[PDB]
Amino acid sequence: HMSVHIEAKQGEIAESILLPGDPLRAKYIAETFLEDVTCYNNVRGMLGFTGTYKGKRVSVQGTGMGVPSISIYVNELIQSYGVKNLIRVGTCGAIQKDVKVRDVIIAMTACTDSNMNRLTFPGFDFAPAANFDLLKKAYDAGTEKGLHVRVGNVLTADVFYRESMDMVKKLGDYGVLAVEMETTALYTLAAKYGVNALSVLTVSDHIFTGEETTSEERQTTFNEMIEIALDAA
Amino acid sequence: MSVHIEAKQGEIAESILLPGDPLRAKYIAETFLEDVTCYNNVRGMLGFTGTYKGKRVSVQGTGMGVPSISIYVNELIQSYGVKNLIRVGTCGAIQKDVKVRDVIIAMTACTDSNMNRLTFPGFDFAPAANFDLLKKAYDAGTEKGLHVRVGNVLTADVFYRESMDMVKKLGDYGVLAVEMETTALYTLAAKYGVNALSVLTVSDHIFTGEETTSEERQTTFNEMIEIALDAAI
Amino acid sequence: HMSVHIEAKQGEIAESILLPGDPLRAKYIAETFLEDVTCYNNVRGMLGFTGTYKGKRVSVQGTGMGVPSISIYVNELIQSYGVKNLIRVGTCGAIQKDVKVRDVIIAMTACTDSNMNRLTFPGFDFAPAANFDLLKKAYDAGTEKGLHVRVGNVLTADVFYRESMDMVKKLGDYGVLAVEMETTALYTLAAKYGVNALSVLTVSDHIFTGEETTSEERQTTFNEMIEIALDAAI
Amino acid sequence: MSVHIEAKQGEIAESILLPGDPLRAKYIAETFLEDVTCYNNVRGMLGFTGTYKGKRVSVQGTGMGVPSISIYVNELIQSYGVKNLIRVGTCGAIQKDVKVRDVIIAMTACTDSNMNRLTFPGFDFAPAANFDLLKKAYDAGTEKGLHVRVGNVLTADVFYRESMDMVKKLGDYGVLAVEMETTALYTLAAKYGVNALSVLTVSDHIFTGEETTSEERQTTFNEMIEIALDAAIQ
Amino acid sequence: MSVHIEAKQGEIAESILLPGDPLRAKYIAETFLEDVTCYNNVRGMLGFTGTYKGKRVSVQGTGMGVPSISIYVNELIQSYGVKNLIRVGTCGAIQKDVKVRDVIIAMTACTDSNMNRLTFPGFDFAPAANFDLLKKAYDAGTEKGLHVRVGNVLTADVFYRESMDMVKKLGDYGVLAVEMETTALYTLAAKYGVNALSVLTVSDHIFTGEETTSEERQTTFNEMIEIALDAAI
Amino acid sequence: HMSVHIEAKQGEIAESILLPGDPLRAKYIAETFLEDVTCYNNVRGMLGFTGTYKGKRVSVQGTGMGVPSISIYVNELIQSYGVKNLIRVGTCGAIQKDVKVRDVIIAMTACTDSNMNRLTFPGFDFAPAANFDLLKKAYDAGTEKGLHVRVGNVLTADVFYRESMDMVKKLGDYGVLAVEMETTALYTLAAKYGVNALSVLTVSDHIFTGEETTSEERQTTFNEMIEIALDAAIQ
Ligand SMILES: [Cl-]
Ligand SMILES: [Cl-]
Ligand SMILES: [Cl-]
Ligand SMILES: [Cl-]
Ligand SMILES: [Cl-]
Ligand SMILES: [Cl-]
Repeated sequence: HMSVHIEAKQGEIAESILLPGDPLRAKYIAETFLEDVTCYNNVRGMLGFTGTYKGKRVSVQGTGMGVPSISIYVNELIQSYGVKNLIRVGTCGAIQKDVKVRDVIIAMTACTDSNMNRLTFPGFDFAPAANFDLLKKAYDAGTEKGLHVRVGNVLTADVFYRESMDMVKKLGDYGVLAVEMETTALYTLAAKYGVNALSVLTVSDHIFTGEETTSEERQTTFNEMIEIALDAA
Repeated sequence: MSVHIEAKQGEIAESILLPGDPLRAKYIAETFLEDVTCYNNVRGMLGFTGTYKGKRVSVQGTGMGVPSISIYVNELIQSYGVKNLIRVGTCGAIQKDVKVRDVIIAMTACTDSNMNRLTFPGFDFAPAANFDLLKKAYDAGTEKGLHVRVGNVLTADVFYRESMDMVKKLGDYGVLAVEMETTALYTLAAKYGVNALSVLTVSDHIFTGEETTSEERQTTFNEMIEIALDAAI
Repeated sequence: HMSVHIEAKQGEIAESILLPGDPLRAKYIAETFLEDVTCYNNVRGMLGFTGTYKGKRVSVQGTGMGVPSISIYVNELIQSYGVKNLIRVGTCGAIQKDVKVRDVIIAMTACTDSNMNRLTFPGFDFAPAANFDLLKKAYDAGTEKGLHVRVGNVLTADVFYRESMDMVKKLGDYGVLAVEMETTALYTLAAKYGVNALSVLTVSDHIFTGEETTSEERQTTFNEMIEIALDAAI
Repeated sequence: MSVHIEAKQGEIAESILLPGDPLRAKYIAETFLEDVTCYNNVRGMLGFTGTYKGKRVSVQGTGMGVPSISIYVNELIQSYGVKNLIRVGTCGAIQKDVKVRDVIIAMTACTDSNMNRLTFPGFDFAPAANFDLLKKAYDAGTEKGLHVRVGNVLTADVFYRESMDMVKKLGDYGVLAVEMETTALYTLAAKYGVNALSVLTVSDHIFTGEETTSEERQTTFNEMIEIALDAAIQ
Repeated sequence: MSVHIEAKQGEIAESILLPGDPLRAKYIAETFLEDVTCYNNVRGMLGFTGTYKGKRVSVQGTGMGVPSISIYVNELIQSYGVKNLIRVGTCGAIQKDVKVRDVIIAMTACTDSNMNRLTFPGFDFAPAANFDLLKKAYDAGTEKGLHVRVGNVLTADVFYRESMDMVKKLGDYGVLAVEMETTALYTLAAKYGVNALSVLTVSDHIFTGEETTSEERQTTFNEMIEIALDAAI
Repeated sequence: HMSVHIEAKQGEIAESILLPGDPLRAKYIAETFLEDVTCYNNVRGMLGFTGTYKGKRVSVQGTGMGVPSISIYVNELIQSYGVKNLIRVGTCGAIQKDVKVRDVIIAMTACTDSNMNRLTFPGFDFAPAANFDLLKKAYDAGTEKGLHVRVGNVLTADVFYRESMDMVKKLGDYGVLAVEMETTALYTLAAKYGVNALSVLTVSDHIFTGEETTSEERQTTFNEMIEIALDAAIQ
């Protein structure tokens, strides 16, 4: 048995997994951080690797952009591959006026403009929570490394190119720290299946102040975040 | 003074415990607090200020449901300079592994209330606990040996619900317990830039039918007040 | 048998009851209007009393503030105590341009920003109606007394402190008379259980003109509202 | 001249009956009115003006459903100065004990329609009948031995509905009958500060299957027409 | 006999045109048909059957709005065995390049009606024209020289709209024109497995204010009915 | 100027473009049907190529899965690279009782699960339409090649693994043909920017009967589908 979008053999994927978004970031992580690495998937070029880190097996799996894409992969990892701990390491755009580029956000929960949870719970606002043990580990370890760590809510957006920004500014005004595109799907599915999830994101740019950052510029932060995510897993 | 509180300026402390029942606000003030004053008896919604471990702290009845607690939180924050707000009380467990006497620290809340859908049309607002407060309570509770569960809760907008299917499904998706206030607190605290948390003792399990008398859970309850006082001070 | 939020013995609560939000107003009503009074409930300080008015037993019960709070008490009064006629008394903020302080509003229906009926009838607007017999009795007693009584819709608001007043202004522009926080709960649950409800409200202030009244300034209008609610109820 | 009515200014009276079917408007004009002119034949949606006890009064056919009656009502009020509007119609009973030939005077309307959700996003809008017209009709209806009931109705967009589950549940919450116009009528009258009422005979029972013939309903219809005409002219 | 149509079985043709106005149905039958019979006078909602190019065909007034047309379409399908239903009439243009006298052939419709949300809670239902009918009508129209535009329309529930900002926004998103019926026709035809289409003449432009009298656009209207008739048979 | 997710120079991408979800499928199309081919992108490994087909420049670009992924690429293609005709080629699951595997669905419109359009038009059901000239072209070309072409509505889903299938079942009862995950985004944005879109889809499986198909079993049908989409895009 393999899932429809992942060609991995049963057992090839570790119980712990990083979800760095771009498949080429998964490759970067595997080559740079992991020993004895296997590439267990190339379907749709969505690279997935298993290797060893401090004597433990651990996986890194590219997902695409957005709730529907990540929901497909997460569903498959949990359901078909028995994956227990899932840490998204990614970027976000700040939407709160004093959040700064290079800040690292640990998502306690996620707001959304997605209908995904509306269908599951008609008439309810479902607010999916992070796994607290993962979150507290990440917080502690990020603080030890001198990362500009914030713990709070984010917005999981369906639309990267949004014509009206009024309501995301408003979410800004109620303390929502940043916007990204996957976290609600990851946290909601982890909760559904009784497994552990966390999103750890770096602010790559500010949506209102215009402040922006280069990927070279985010490299030192990103590398500390991958090590944090790995240790936590 | 505000429309629902007759306190003068300076009669209410910066940090405050927010039970629903005003007779529990009295119990807590008389039990835990020294040099207590009663600054409010409008609507019988008793509120007190005293000292805990030498430090000034208040306790205010909120009444039941989102709309009632919202009035008091708005007025405490806007008129009285309150900065730290901790809801304390009980809840009904709905997740399969949650037990009577467990203490729930809400990371977020789900709701069937329309208060946030009106504010952010088309969005699911996931209101978030203050993390600093939350880590303080968690750490205080764990040091004590309480079975502290950090996760989401359902803020119900109805107590006598016609069907339990949706609350059962929410519990299937990991939602720990049900209560009727925390999304209001978390949302307003976020809106005003102040710090909020909800710490709740499980009095019964809604699906297993495990129940507990308030006498039966008194020392757990006392320890919840303890950790909540520690976190606020 | 006692409900969860009411410690009354079976038979201690009359079939007709007034439902003020404030349990200290419940107490004032009982001591001011009623003979041979008993306080049947102290749980949560949510005072409830039974007394006699014009030779009839009638009750008075604090409900707290908002839909979720009144819905608990109303459910328990009907289900556990066989209460049959339920009259919400209290104040309201005028939003229609011709409504005045001291006017008494009798709610034919209520609009709301509460989710309560949206779970129950998804895709529908449910318009909860007052019991017409009660409504008529109170209107007739009000007009005989000389009160400026107005029959129309009200807003049952879920939020006292509203960031924007644009929508409540628009509702007032569409003839919605006043804003308060309870009556849709009462009307819907009364309808659900086949019992009779009415809200009769004194205007305390006008939200858009700024006209305000103190509780002392309107005590006489309020006391007369209570009399007509008691007359309608018994 | 409005877009759907060809009447010249002054040819339509202040007060108007809305019998639905244009052939009922013609029936009402010919049987009850004197000195009648037909002011409109556009879309065959016949409108007449005549005198009743010395006072001018109109009778205007409207179409089926919220969107059609909204057209006619808007143009009636805005273009022609109509201040009093009375729907004289029929309905289907959805409540277990409501009977055919019962006459329902609607205090409010529930709805299927989206019309009010666009206007008041996030709100349930509950439109109120004019109370003075309503009590007038109730009193006159009861004096004529009509089987009068005062309550809420369901304004439906869909005459032929897949699932009756929810309209059964509305009956269980005391909703009496289903029709297709009054939420529009009551909402627009409120918006423009004018007076409206719906008075409806049960022609069928949606669940028991009981039905009536136009002839079986006639003596009742004729009493309702007289009641509506008097209220119109007073 | 259905409840709103008094016709005998066999008196209504399998192919039918559906103007809103019954007097426009009268005009169509008198202007275009031989051997015409008026088969319905209930509510004065006139319906006719006559012969066009050797073929029996009907014309039936539907009145105005989703709820009216739905009554008529249900009955024609379920009681009278009708197979092809083509709505004819006028529309108000809202897209910037659409002109008066253009003919709109609706591929789909948007709507502010709740009819379909109620049936498919959580979903936007997009009703489809029957492609066969649509292609026939398009070829007939382009053969004739008419400026036929194929795309979407707004099936509006209100004629007198408080604000035009949303219909303006729909025009900006390419929605061609506004009318009040096609969602009902397309959804019901599709539900019962029959064939439907709307072909409409632009009477005016909502935003440019270009307008046309019924007399001024008569020739275009007449050619529109010709192509509808040809498509139907 | 490059867009944020595409590393192409201005003018490297043709005005007509095919949009498979899978980048390795874009590669297959380019290598198999195109001459003089250049790979202009692999940021995120979301491969894009430009080549020539019947003497005309045409491009092929992976979009990824779901409304939010395809919306990103389509926005950037139109706004950053001036693309004008856009055809999604893909597979779908049949949800209507008479639709069969290997049918090719040409989507007139899309129903949806997504809140994308409800946000933009509160209180409205927005129904986005294919470009009709593209649609008519594809239909004629596909029927000539003997494809099992159907013209109708589809469902654009946010969820691949749905817990309950009852609404999609009901949607099928109302004539919706199949389920996929992208076309409401493609049609909506295309119409917003005044450009031309179509989705042409091969049924790979049937949601309710369970009939399934191998990618080998789909290949002759998919190959023809690619050609009619190229034909329709360049004409
Ligand atoms: Cl204990
Ligand atoms: Cl509601
Ligand atoms: Cl007074
Ligand atoms: Cl009509
Ligand atoms: Cl993807
Ligand atoms: Cl073949």
